[PDB]
Amino acid sequence: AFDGTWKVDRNENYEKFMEKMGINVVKRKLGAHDNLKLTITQEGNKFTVKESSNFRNIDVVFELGVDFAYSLADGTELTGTWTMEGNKLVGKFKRVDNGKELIAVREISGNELIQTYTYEGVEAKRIFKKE
Repeated sequence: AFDGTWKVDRNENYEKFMEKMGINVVKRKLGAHDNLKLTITQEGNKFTVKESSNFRNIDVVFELGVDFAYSLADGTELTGTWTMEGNKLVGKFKRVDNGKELIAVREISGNELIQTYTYEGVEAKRIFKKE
């Protein structure tokens, strides 16, 4: 299901998303090779997602359907929720600075975890492999 440790394997259109977000060229190259690892654990409707990357190591804790504050690695602050829609995790955020929507979807495909973002008409994915 979502339980376990996932390590990023490949990206699709990620540098275009970062560019749209306002991230500079150098930082985009760093971001695309961030060695991101996610450790996901659940306790009821609450999730703990431990993010470990070249940039930071932080624990992200949220209750499904309850709004919370989250910052992207780059420093952009967001607010919104995660909900379970069928078997996918759907995140509906807003940037605190500009009020624009950022949608994140996390869904299992075979044995991979595909995270899809959407922001201002651009879509990017980061696909993880289990273990």
